[PDB]
Amino acid sequence: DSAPAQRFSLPQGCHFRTFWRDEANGGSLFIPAGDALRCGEDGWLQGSGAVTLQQGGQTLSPTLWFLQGYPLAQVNGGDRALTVVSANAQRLILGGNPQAPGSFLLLTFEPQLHAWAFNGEAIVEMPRVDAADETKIKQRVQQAQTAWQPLLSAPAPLTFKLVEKLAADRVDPASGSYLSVNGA
Amino acid sequence: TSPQADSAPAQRFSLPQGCHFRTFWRDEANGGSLFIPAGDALRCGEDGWLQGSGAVTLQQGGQTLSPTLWFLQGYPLAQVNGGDRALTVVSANAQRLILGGNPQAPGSFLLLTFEPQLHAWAFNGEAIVEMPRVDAADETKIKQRVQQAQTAWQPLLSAPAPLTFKLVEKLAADRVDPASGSYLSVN
Amino acid sequence: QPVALVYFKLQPGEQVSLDGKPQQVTAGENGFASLNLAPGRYQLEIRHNDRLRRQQLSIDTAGTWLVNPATAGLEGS
Amino acid sequence: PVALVYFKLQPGEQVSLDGKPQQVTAGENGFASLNLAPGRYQLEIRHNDRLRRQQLSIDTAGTWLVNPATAGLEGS
Repeated sequence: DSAPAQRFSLPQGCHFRTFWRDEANGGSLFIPAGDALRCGEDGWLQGSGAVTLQQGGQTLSPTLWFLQGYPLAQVNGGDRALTVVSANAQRLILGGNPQAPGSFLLLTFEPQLHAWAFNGEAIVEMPRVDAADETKIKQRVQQAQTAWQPLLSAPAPLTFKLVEKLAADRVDPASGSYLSVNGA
Repeated sequence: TSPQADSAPAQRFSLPQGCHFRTFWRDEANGGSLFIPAGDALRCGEDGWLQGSGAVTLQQGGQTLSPTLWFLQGYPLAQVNGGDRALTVVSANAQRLILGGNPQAPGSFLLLTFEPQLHAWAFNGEAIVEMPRVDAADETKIKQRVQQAQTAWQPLLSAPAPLTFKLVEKLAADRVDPASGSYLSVN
Repeated sequence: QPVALVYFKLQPGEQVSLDGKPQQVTAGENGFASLNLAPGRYQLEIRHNDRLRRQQLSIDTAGTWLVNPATAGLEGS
Repeated sequence: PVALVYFKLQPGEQVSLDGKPQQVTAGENGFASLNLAPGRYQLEIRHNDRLRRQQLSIDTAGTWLVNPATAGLEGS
Protein backbone atom coordinates (compact mmCIF):
# COMPACT_ATOMS: atom_id res chain seq x y z
CA ASP A 1 0.00 0.00 0.00
CA SER A 2 2.18 2.89 1.30
CA ALA A 3 5.24 0.60 1.07
CA PRO A 4 8.06 1.75 -1.28
CA ALA A 5 9.54 -0.55 -3.94
CA GLN A 6 12.70 -2.31 -2.73
CA ARG A 7 16.02 -1.85 -4.54
CA PHE A 8 18.15 -4.88 -5.41
CA SER A 9 21.45 -5.03 -7.27
CA LEU A 10 22.96 -7.23 -9.99
CA PRO A 11 26.54 -8.56 -9.31
CA GLN A 12 27.92 -5.92 -11.77
CA GLY A 13 26.34 -3.20 -9.57
CA CYS A 14 23.28 -2.07 -11.56
CA HIS A 15 20.04 -1.76 -9.55
CA PHE A 16 16.47 -2.95 -10.13
CA ARG A 17 13.40 -2.26 -7.96
CA THR A 18 10.17 -4.22 -7.38
CA PHE A 19 7.83 -5.43 -4.64
CA TRP A 20 8.90 -8.60 -2.80
CA ARG A 21 6.91 -9.48 0.33
CA ASP A 22 7.92 -12.46 2.51
CA GLU A 23 5.25 -15.11 1.89
CA ALA A 24 7.60 -17.91 3.11
CA ASN A 25 6.13 -19.80 0.11
CA GLY A 26 9.49 -21.08 -1.23
CA GLY A 27 9.13 -18.69 -4.16
CA SER A 28 12.13 -17.63 -6.22
CA LEU A 29 13.08 -14.99 -8.84
CA PHE A 30 16.29 -15.18 -10.92
CA ILE A 31 17.40 -12.26 -13.16
CA PRO A 32 20.41 -13.47 -15.22
CA ALA A 33 23.10 -10.97 -16.11
CA GLY A 34 22.38 -10.90 -19.83
CA ASP A 35 23.73 -9.35 -23.03
CA ALA A 36 20.52 -7.32 -23.57
CA LEU A 37 20.61 -5.74 -20.10
CA ARG A 38 22.08 -2.24 -19.82
CA CYS A 39 22.79 0.08 -16.90
CA GLY A 40 21.72 3.70 -17.02
CA GLU A 41 24.11 6.44 -15.90
CA ASP A 42 21.54 6.79 -13.02
CA GLY A 43 22.48 3.24 -11.89
CA TRP A 44 19.08 1.73 -12.83
CA LEU A 45 18.62 -1.42 -14.93
CA GLN A 46 17.43 -0.89 -18.49
CA GLY A 47 16.90 -3.35 -21.32
CA SER A 48 15.34 -6.76 -21.68
CA GLY A 49 16.08 -10.03 -19.89
CA ALA A 50 14.57 -13.48 -19.55
CA VAL A 51 13.68 -14.00 -15.85
CA THR A 52 12.95 -17.33 -14.10
CA LEU A 53 10.22 -17.37 -11.43
CA GLN A 54 9.27 -20.48 -9.40
CA GLN A 55 6.42 -20.79 -6.81
CA GLY A 56 3.73 -23.38 -5.85
CA GLY A 57 4.44 -25.91 -8.61
CA GLN A 58 4.63 -23.34 -11.42
CA THR A 59 7.65 -21.99 -13.33
CA LEU A 60 7.27 -18.82 -15.41
CA SER A 61 10.00 -17.59 -17.80
CA PRO A 62 8.85 -14.14 -19.10
CA THR A 63 11.05 -11.72 -20.99
CA LEU A 64 10.83 -8.51 -18.97
CA TRP A 65 11.86 -4.98 -20.02
CA PHE A 66 13.41 -2.75 -17.38
CA LEU A 67 12.79 0.99 -17.30
CA GLN A 68 14.43 2.99 -14.47
CA GLY A 69 14.92 -0.34 -12.60
CA TYR A 70 11.23 -1.29 -12.88
CA PRO A 71 10.51 -4.76 -14.41
CA LEU A 72 7.76 -4.50 -17.05
CA ALA A 73 5.89 -7.31 -18.83
CA GLN A 74 4.12 -7.29 -22.28
CA VAL A 75 5.94 -4.03 -23.20
CA ASN A 76 9.38 -3.65 -24.83
CA GLY A 77 10.42 -0.08 -25.56
CA GLY A 78 13.85 -1.26 -26.60
CA ASP A 79 16.02 1.82 -25.96
CA ARG A 80 13.22 4.43 -26.15
CA ALA A 81 13.50 6.82 -23.19
CA LEU A 82 10.15 6.82 -21.42
CA THR A 83 9.25 8.02 -17.95
CA VAL A 84 7.61 6.22 -15.05
CA VAL A 85 5.04 8.91 -14.03
CA SER A 86 3.88 6.87 -10.99
CA ALA A 87 4.69 3.43 -9.56
CA ASN A 88 3.25 1.54 -6.59
CA ALA A 89 2.40 -2.02 -5.48
CA GLN A 90 -0.89 -1.81 -7.45
CA ARG A 91 -0.02 -0.11 -10.78
CA LEU A 92 2.65 1.73 -12.83
CA ILE A 93 1.94 4.59 -15.30
CA LEU A 94 4.28 4.77 -18.34
CA GLY A 95 4.59 8.17 -20.02
CA GLY A 96 7.23 10.50 -21.49
CA ASN A 97 6.54 9.24 -25.04
CA PRO A 98 7.57 12.35 -27.11
CA GLN A 99 5.56 11.03 -30.09
CA ALA A 100 2.28 11.27 -28.04
CA PRO A 101 3.06 13.34 -24.87
CA GLY A 102 -0.53 13.30 -23.46
CA SER A 103 -0.90 9.51 -23.63
CA PHE A 104 0.02 6.87 -21.04
CA LEU A 105 0.17 3.12 -20.64
CA LEU A 106 -1.25 1.53 -17.45
CA LEU A 107 0.52 -1.59 -16.10
CA THR A 108 -0.94 -3.54 -13.15
CA PHE A 109 1.39 -5.30 -10.72
CA GLU A 110 1.36 -9.08 -11.28
CA PRO A 111 2.41 -10.68 -7.90
CA GLN A 112 3.55 -13.98 -9.51
CA LEU A 113 5.82 -12.03 -11.93
CA HIS A 114 7.04 -9.51 -9.31
CA ALA A 115 6.59 -7.07 -12.20
CA TRP A 116 4.08 -4.61 -13.70
CA ALA A 117 2.21 -6.02 -16.71
CA PHE A 118 0.47 -4.30 -19.64
CA ASN A 119 -3.08 -5.62 -20.13
CA GLY A 120 -4.27 -3.23 -22.91
CA GLU A 121 -5.11 -0.05 -20.96
CA ALA A 122 -3.89 3.14 -22.64
CA ILE A 123 -4.97 6.60 -21.38
CA VAL A 124 -5.31 9.66 -23.70
CA GLU A 125 -5.66 13.12 -22.14
CA MET A 126 -8.13 15.10 -24.28
CA PRO A 127 -10.51 17.99 -23.36
CA ARG A 128 -14.13 16.75 -23.35
CA VAL A 129 -14.96 19.88 -25.46
CA ASP A 130 -12.54 18.54 -28.17
CA ALA A 131 -14.18 15.07 -28.05
CA ALA A 132 -17.31 16.60 -29.62
CA ASP A 133 -15.49 15.90 -32.93
CA GLU A 134 -15.19 12.20 -33.88
CA THR A 135 -12.43 13.34 -36.29
CA LYS A 136 -10.37 14.97 -33.49
CA ILE A 137 -10.84 11.83 -31.32
CA LYS A 138 -9.66 9.60 -34.19
CA GLN A 139 -6.55 11.77 -34.78
CA ARG A 140 -5.53 11.84 -31.07
CA VAL A 141 -6.03 8.06 -30.79
CA GLN A 142 -4.24 7.41 -34.15
CA GLN A 143 -1.29 9.43 -32.78
CA ALA A 144 -1.20 7.44 -29.51
CA GLN A 145 -1.45 4.16 -31.46
CA THR A 146 1.45 5.23 -33.72
CA ALA A 147 3.58 6.19 -30.69
CA TRP A 148 2.86 3.13 -28.48
CA GLN A 149 2.22 0.24 -30.95
CA PRO A 150 6.02 -0.32 -31.62
CA LEU A 151 6.59 -0.91 -27.88
CA LEU A 152 3.92 -3.60 -27.54
CA SER A 153 6.15 -6.71 -27.16
CA ALA A 154 3.35 -8.75 -28.63
CA PRO A 155 1.19 -6.20 -30.66
CA ALA A 156 -1.95 -6.73 -28.65
CA PRO A 157 -5.54 -5.50 -27.85
CA LEU A 158 -5.18 -1.76 -27.13
CA THR A 159 -8.07 0.23 -25.62
CA PHE A 160 -7.70 4.01 -25.35
CA LYS A 161 -9.40 5.54 -22.32
CA LEU A 162 -10.05 9.25 -22.89
CA VAL A 163 -9.69 11.44 -19.77
CA GLU A 164 -9.36 15.21 -19.29
CA LYS A 165 -6.41 14.74 -16.91
CA LEU A 166 -4.45 11.68 -15.72
CA ALA A 167 -5.18 10.99 -12.02
CA ALA A 168 -1.72 9.74 -10.95
CA ASP A 169 -2.98 10.24 -7.35
CA ARG A 170 -5.53 7.42 -7.80
CA VAL A 171 -5.35 3.60 -7.92
CA ASP A 172 -7.36 3.82 -11.19
CA PRO A 173 -5.73 6.78 -13.05
CA ALA A 174 -8.45 6.58 -15.75
CA SER A 175 -11.28 7.07 -13.27
CA GLY A 176 -13.40 9.78 -14.84
CA SER A 177 -12.78 8.50 -18.38
CA TYR A 178 -15.69 9.73 -20.55
CA LEU A 179 -14.94 7.75 -23.70
CA SER A 180 -13.30 4.45 -24.70
CA VAL A 181 -11.85 4.01 -28.22
CA ASN A 182 -10.67 0.50 -29.16
CA GLY A 183 -7.24 0.28 -30.84
CA ALA A 184 -5.29 -2.49 -32.59
CA THR B 1 20.33 -2.64 16.33
CA SER B 2 16.67 -3.36 15.50
CA PRO B 3 14.76 -1.14 13.01
CA GLN B 4 11.42 0.36 14.07
CA ALA B 5 8.40 -1.96 13.68
CA ASP B 6 6.00 -1.73 10.69
CA SER B 7 3.01 0.41 11.78
CA ALA B 8 0.34 -0.97 9.41
CA PRO B 9 -2.65 -2.32 11.47
CA ALA B 10 -4.17 -5.78 11.03
CA GLN B 11 -7.10 -6.02 8.59
CA ARG B 12 -10.54 -6.70 10.10
CA PHE B 13 -12.77 -9.43 8.65
CA SER B 14 -16.14 -10.60 9.91
CA LEU B 15 -17.74 -14.02 10.34
CA PRO B 16 -21.35 -14.58 9.04
CA GLN B 17 -22.75 -13.99 12.58
CA GLY B 18 -21.01 -10.57 12.96
CA CYS B 19 -17.96 -11.50 15.07
CA HIS B 20 -14.60 -10.25 13.75
CA PHE B 21 -11.00 -11.51 13.45
CA ARG B 22 -7.89 -9.63 12.39
CA THR B 23 -4.77 -10.68 10.45
CA PHE B 24 -2.62 -9.62 7.49
CA TRP B 25 -3.76 -10.78 4.02
CA ARG B 26 -1.88 -9.72 0.88
CA ASP B 27 -3.18 -10.33 -2.68
CA GLU B 28 -0.60 -12.67 -4.27
CA ALA B 29 -3.03 -13.53 -7.14
CA ASN B 30 -2.02 -17.23 -6.76
CA GLY B 31 -5.31 -19.02 -5.89
CA GLY B 32 -4.54 -18.96 -2.15
CA SER B 33 -7.37 -19.56 0.33
CA LEU B 34 -8.11 -19.24 4.06
CA PHE B 35 -11.28 -20.73 5.57
CA ILE B 36 -12.35 -20.05 9.18
CA PRO B 37 -15.36 -22.24 10.22
CA ALA B 38 -17.88 -20.69 12.58
CA GLY B 39 -16.91 -23.52 14.99
CA ASP B 40 -18.47 -24.24 18.40
CA ALA B 41 -15.30 -23.38 20.37
CA LEU B 42 -15.20 -19.89 18.78
CA ARG B 43 -17.13 -17.23 20.73
CA CYS B 44 -17.42 -13.46 20.20
CA GLY B 45 -16.02 -11.30 22.99
CA GLU B 46 -17.95 -8.23 24.17
CA ASP B 47 -15.35 -6.26 22.10
CA GLY B 48 -16.80 -8.14 19.07
CA TRP B 49 -13.42 -9.84 18.51
CA LEU B 50 -13.24 -13.59 17.90
CA GLN B 51 -11.95 -15.68 20.84
CA GLY B 52 -11.37 -19.42 21.32
CA SER B 53 -9.83 -22.34 19.43
CA GLY B 54 -10.67 -23.36 15.85
CA ALA B 55 -9.23 -25.45 13.03
CA VAL B 56 -8.55 -23.20 10.01
CA THR B 57 -7.92 -24.48 6.48
CA LEU B 58 -5.35 -22.80 4.23
CA GLN B 59 -4.77 -23.93 0.62
CA GLN B 60 -2.12 -22.71 -1.88
CA GLY B 61 0.01 -24.35 -4.60
CA GLY B 62 -2.17 -27.47 -4.42
CA GLN B 63 -1.22 -27.89 -0.73
CA THR B 64 -3.42 -27.75 2.40
CA LEU B 65 -2.54 -26.74 5.98
CA SER B 66 -5.06 -27.35 8.81
CA PRO B 67 -3.65 -25.76 12.01
CA THR B 68 -5.53 -25.42 15.27
CA LEU B 69 -5.48 -21.68 16.03
CA TRP B 70 -6.31 -19.85 19.27
CA PHE B 71 -8.00 -16.48 18.75
CA LEU B 72 -7.10 -13.84 21.31
CA GLN B 73 -8.73 -10.42 20.78
CA GLY B 74 -9.40 -11.43 17.15
CA TYR B 75 -5.75 -12.34 16.49
CA PRO B 76 -5.03 -15.90 15.16
CA LEU B 77 -2.30 -17.52 17.29
CA ALA B 78 -0.48 -20.83 16.65
CA GLN B 79 1.52 -23.09 19.09
CA VAL B 80 -0.12 -21.30 22.10
CA ASN B 81 -3.57 -21.87 23.69
CA GLY B 82 -4.80 -20.18 26.88
CA GLY B 83 -8.44 -21.14 26.47
CA ASP B 84 -10.55 -18.33 27.97
CA ARG B 85 -7.63 -16.62 29.75
CA ALA B 86 -7.25 -12.90 29.06
CA LEU B 87 -3.74 -11.88 28.04
CA THR B 88 -2.35 -8.52 26.87
CA VAL B 89 -1.48 -8.04 23.20
CA VAL B 90 1.27 -5.41 23.78
CA SER B 91 1.99 -5.10 20.03
CA ALA B 92 0.83 -6.86 16.86
CA ASN B 93 2.10 -6.27 13.31
CA ALA B 94 2.95 -8.09 10.06
CA GLN B 95 6.32 -9.09 11.60
CA ARG B 96 5.48 -10.16 15.17
CA LEU B 97 3.01 -10.11 18.09
CA ILE B 98 4.10 -9.58 21.72
CA LEU B 99 2.04 -11.44 24.34
CA GLY B 100 2.05 -10.22 27.95
CA GLY B 101 -0.35 -9.71 30.85
CA ASN B 102 0.43 -13.14 32.39
CA PRO B 103 -0.66 -12.75 36.08
CA GLN B 104 1.72 -15.56 37.12
CA ALA B 105 4.76 -13.75 35.62
CA PRO B 106 4.35 -9.99 34.99
CA GLY B 107 7.54 -8.57 33.46
CA SER B 108 7.62 -11.59 31.11
CA PHE B 109 6.48 -11.71 27.46
CA LEU B 110 6.19 -14.21 24.60
CA LEU B 111 7.31 -13.30 21.07
CA LEU B 112 5.16 -14.72 18.25
CA THR B 113 6.46 -14.38 14.67
CA PHE B 114 3.96 -13.82 11.86
CA GLU B 115 3.73 -16.96 9.71
CA PRO B 116 2.69 -15.78 6.17
CA GLN B 117 1.52 -19.28 5.12
CA LEU B 118 -0.81 -19.47 8.18
CA HIS B 119 -1.94 -15.78 8.23
CA ALA B 120 -1.31 -16.11 11.97
CA TRP B 121 1.34 -15.45 14.64
CA ALA B 122 3.19 -18.55 15.86
CA PHE B 123 5.18 -19.11 19.06
CA ASN B 124 8.64 -20.57 18.38
CA GLY B 125 10.12 -20.68 21.93
CA GLU B 126 11.18 -17.06 22.52
CA ALA B 127 10.34 -15.52 25.90
CA ILE B 128 11.54 -12.08 27.12
CA VAL B 129 12.10 -11.26 30.82
CA GLU B 130 12.37 -7.59 31.91
CA MET B 131 15.04 -7.62 34.66
CA PRO B 132 17.71 -4.98 35.67
CA ARG B 133 21.30 -6.00 34.88
CA VAL B 134 22.26 -5.49 38.57
CA ASP B 135 19.66 -8.12 39.60
CA ALA B 136 21.13 -10.39 36.88
CA ALA B 137 24.48 -10.44 38.75
CA ASP B 138 22.68 -12.69 41.32
CA GLU B 139 22.05 -16.20 39.94
CA THR B 140 19.39 -16.79 42.65
CA LYS B 141 17.42 -13.88 41.15
CA ILE B 142 17.86 -15.01 37.52
CA LYS B 143 16.83 -18.57 38.47
CA GLN B 144 13.80 -17.19 40.36
CA ARG B 145 12.54 -14.90 37.54
CA VAL B 146 13.14 -17.48 34.74
CA GLN B 147 11.51 -20.32 36.75
CA GLN B 148 8.46 -18.09 37.47
CA ALA B 149 8.19 -17.21 33.73
CA GLN B 150 8.58 -20.87 32.68
CA THR B 151 5.99 -21.98 35.26
CA ALA B 152 3.65 -19.19 34.12
CA TRP B 153 3.86 -19.76 30.33
CA GLN B 154 4.29 -23.59 30.06
CA PRO B 155 0.44 -24.20 30.64
CA LEU B 156 -0.31 -22.29 27.39
CA LEU B 157 2.27 -24.25 25.36
CA SER B 158 0.68 -26.73 22.94
CA ALA B 159 3.89 -28.79 23.28
CA PRO B 160 5.39 -28.17 26.81
CA ALA B 161 9.11 -27.51 26.36
CA PRO B 162 12.18 -25.58 27.69
CA LEU B 163 11.80 -21.99 26.55
CA THR B 164 14.70 -19.69 25.64
CA PHE B 165 14.59 -16.67 27.95
CA LYS B 166 16.09 -13.41 26.74
CA LEU B 167 16.78 -11.07 29.66
CA VAL B 168 16.27 -7.39 28.70
CA GLU B 169 16.28 -4.29 30.96
CA LYS B 170 13.23 -2.98 29.03
CA LEU B 171 11.04 -4.41 26.24
CA ALA B 172 11.35 -2.46 22.95
CA ALA B 173 7.74 -2.96 21.69
CA ASP B 174 8.33 -0.23 19.04
CA ARG B 175 11.03 -2.33 17.36
CA VAL B 176 10.85 -5.37 15.04
CA ASP B 177 12.95 -7.28 17.64
CA PRO B 178 11.55 -6.29 21.11
CA ALA B 179 14.50 -8.13 22.73
CA SER B 180 17.10 -5.93 20.97
CA GLY B 181 19.64 -5.27 23.73
CA SER B 182 19.17 -8.59 25.54
CA TYR B 183 22.22 -9.03 27.81
CA LEU B 184 21.81 -12.77 28.47
CA SER B 185 19.88 -15.80 27.14
CA VAL B 186 18.98 -18.65 29.50
CA ASN B 187 17.70 -21.87 27.80
CA GLN C 1 -29.69 -19.54 2.49
CA PRO C 2 -26.25 -17.63 2.54
CA VAL C 3 -23.93 -19.42 5.06
CA ALA C 4 -20.45 -18.10 4.15
CA LEU C 5 -18.72 -14.74 3.60
CA VAL C 6 -16.12 -14.62 0.78
CA TYR C 7 -13.60 -11.76 0.86
CA PHE C 8 -11.29 -10.72 -1.97
CA LYS C 9 -9.42 -7.55 -2.94
CA LEU C 10 -11.34 -5.38 -5.44
CA GLN C 11 -9.74 -2.26 -6.98
CA PRO C 12 -11.73 0.59 -8.67
CA GLY C 13 -12.41 -0.39 -12.29
CA GLU C 14 -12.44 -4.14 -11.63
CA GLN C 15 -15.60 -6.20 -12.27
CA VAL C 16 -16.34 -9.32 -10.19
CA SER C 17 -18.45 -12.12 -11.66
CA LEU C 18 -19.92 -15.36 -10.25
CA ASP C 19 -20.77 -18.14 -12.75
CA GLY C 20 -20.60 -15.48 -15.52
CA LYS C 21 -22.94 -13.01 -13.81
CA PRO C 22 -21.35 -9.64 -12.81
CA GLN C 23 -21.91 -8.76 -9.14
CA GLN C 24 -22.63 -5.20 -7.91
CA VAL C 25 -20.23 -5.17 -4.93
CA THR C 26 -17.95 -2.34 -3.75
CA ALA C 27 -14.72 -2.64 -1.80
CA GLY C 28 -15.38 -1.75 1.83
CA GLU C 29 -12.63 -1.11 4.39
CA ASN C 30 -9.08 -2.38 3.55
CA GLY C 31 -9.78 -2.58 -0.23
CA PHE C 32 -11.73 -5.82 0.27
CA ALA C 33 -15.12 -6.66 -1.20
CA SER C 34 -17.34 -9.42 0.21
CA LEU C 35 -20.03 -11.76 -1.16
CA ASN C 36 -22.54 -13.78 0.95
CA LEU C 37 -22.88 -17.23 -0.67
CA ALA C 38 -25.10 -20.22 0.02
CA PRO C 39 -23.71 -23.81 -0.21
CA GLY C 40 -22.51 -24.68 -3.71
CA ARG C 41 -19.64 -24.59 -6.23
CA TYR C 42 -19.04 -21.17 -7.83
CA GLN C 43 -16.52 -19.78 -10.30
CA LEU C 44 -15.30 -16.35 -9.10
CA GLU C 45 -13.81 -14.13 -11.82
CA ILE C 46 -12.31 -10.64 -11.56
CA ARG C 47 -11.80 -8.80 -14.86
CA HIS C 48 -10.04 -5.52 -15.72
CA ASN C 49 -8.94 -4.87 -19.30
CA ASP C 50 -7.44 -8.15 -20.63
CA ARG C 51 -6.52 -9.34 -17.10
CA LEU C 52 -8.65 -12.24 -15.80
CA ARG C 53 -8.27 -13.73 -12.30
CA ARG C 54 -10.22 -16.92 -11.47
CA GLN C 55 -11.02 -18.86 -8.27
CA GLN C 56 -13.20 -21.98 -7.83
CA LEU C 57 -15.26 -21.56 -4.63
CA SER C 58 -16.57 -24.69 -2.81
CA ILE C 59 -19.07 -23.41 -0.18
CA ASP C 60 -20.46 -25.97 2.28
CA THR C 61 -19.79 -25.04 5.91
CA ALA C 62 -20.67 -21.79 7.65
CA GLY C 63 -17.68 -19.49 7.95
CA THR C 64 -15.52 -16.89 6.22
CA TRP C 65 -13.28 -17.39 3.19
CA LEU C 66 -10.40 -15.10 2.17
CA VAL C 67 -9.39 -15.84 -1.46
CA ASN C 68 -6.69 -14.55 -3.88
CA PRO C 69 -8.05 -15.30 -7.45
CA ALA C 70 -5.25 -16.60 -9.71
CA THR C 71 -4.31 -14.65 -12.86
CA ALA C 72 -4.98 -16.68 -16.00
CA GLY C 73 -2.49 -16.97 -18.89
CA LEU C 74 0.74 -15.93 -17.12
CA GLU C 75 2.51 -18.76 -19.02
CA GLY C 76 1.96 -16.54 -22.11
CA SER C 77 3.89 -13.66 -20.50
CA PRO D 1 30.33 -16.84 -12.46
CA VAL D 2 29.02 -15.32 -9.20
CA ALA D 3 25.44 -14.61 -8.11
CA LEU D 4 23.78 -12.45 -5.45
CA VAL D 5 21.05 -14.10 -3.31
CA TYR D 6 18.56 -11.87 -1.45
CA PHE D 7 16.28 -13.05 1.38
CA LYS D 8 14.07 -11.42 4.04
CA LEU D 9 15.59 -11.56 7.52
CA GLN D 10 14.41 -10.22 10.88
CA PRO D 11 16.86 -8.98 13.61
CA GLY D 12 17.71 -11.96 15.83
CA GLU D 13 17.24 -14.48 13.00
CA GLN D 14 20.40 -16.60 12.49
CA VAL D 15 21.53 -17.53 8.95
CA SER D 16 23.53 -20.66 8.15
CA LEU D 17 24.83 -21.93 4.78
CA ASP D 18 25.65 -25.67 4.82
CA GLY D 19 25.58 -25.46 8.66
CA LYS D 20 28.16 -22.67 8.74
CA PRO D 21 27.03 -19.53 10.67
CA GLN D 22 26.86 -16.39 8.48
CA GLN D 23 27.05 -12.97 10.21
CA VAL D 24 24.66 -11.19 7.82
CA THR D 25 22.44 -8.29 8.88
CA ALA D 26 19.17 -7.33 7.19
CA GLY D 27 19.31 -3.95 5.43
CA GLU D 28 16.82 -1.55 3.85
CA ASN D 29 13.40 -3.14 4.62
CA GLY D 30 14.93 -6.26 6.27
CA PHE D 31 16.62 -7.76 3.19
CA ALA D 32 19.95 -9.64 3.45
CA SER D 33 22.34 -10.88 0.76
CA LEU D 34 25.10 -13.45 0.05
CA ASN D 35 27.46 -13.60 -3.00
CA LEU D 36 27.91 -17.23 -4.07
CA ALA D 37 29.95 -19.15 -6.64
CA PRO D 38 28.36 -21.94 -8.79
CA GLY D 39 27.14 -24.81 -6.63
CA ARG D 40 24.43 -26.06 -4.26
CA TYR D 41 24.03 -24.57 -0.76
CA GLN D 42 21.63 -25.34 2.10
CA LEU D 43 20.23 -21.98 3.24
CA GLU D 44 18.79 -22.17 6.79
CA ILE D 45 17.27 -19.13 8.59
CA ARG D 46 16.44 -19.82 12.26
CA HIS D 47 14.36 -17.74 14.70
CA ASN D 48 14.52 -19.83 17.89
CA ASP D 49 12.60 -23.04 16.97
CA ARG D 50 11.38 -21.52 13.66
CA LEU D 51 13.36 -22.91 10.71
CA ARG D 52 13.12 -21.54 7.17
CA ARG D 53 15.08 -23.57 4.61
CA GLN D 54 15.84 -23.53 0.87
CA GLN D 55 18.41 -25.32 -1.30
CA LEU D 56 20.16 -22.65 -3.40
CA SER D 57 21.43 -23.95 -6.78
CA ILE D 58 23.81 -21.35 -8.31
CA ASP D 59 25.04 -21.88 -11.89
CA THR D 60 24.97 -18.58 -13.86
CA ALA D 61 25.73 -14.96 -12.99
CA GLY D 62 22.80 -12.85 -11.81
CA THR D 63 20.59 -12.09 -8.81
CA TRP D 64 18.26 -14.41 -6.93
CA LEU D 65 15.33 -13.26 -4.76
CA VAL D 66 14.21 -16.13 -2.46
CA ASN D 67 11.45 -16.58 0.18
CA PRO D 68 12.55 -19.69 2.22
CA ALA D 69 9.54 -21.61 3.56
CA THR D 70 9.01 -22.51 7.21
CA ALA D 71 9.66 -26.20 7.91
CA GLY D 72 7.29 -28.22 10.14
CA LEU D 73 4.48 -25.65 9.92
CA GLU D 74 1.63 -26.32 12.38
CA GLY D 75 -1.20 -27.79 10.28
CA SER D 76 1.19 -29.70 7.96
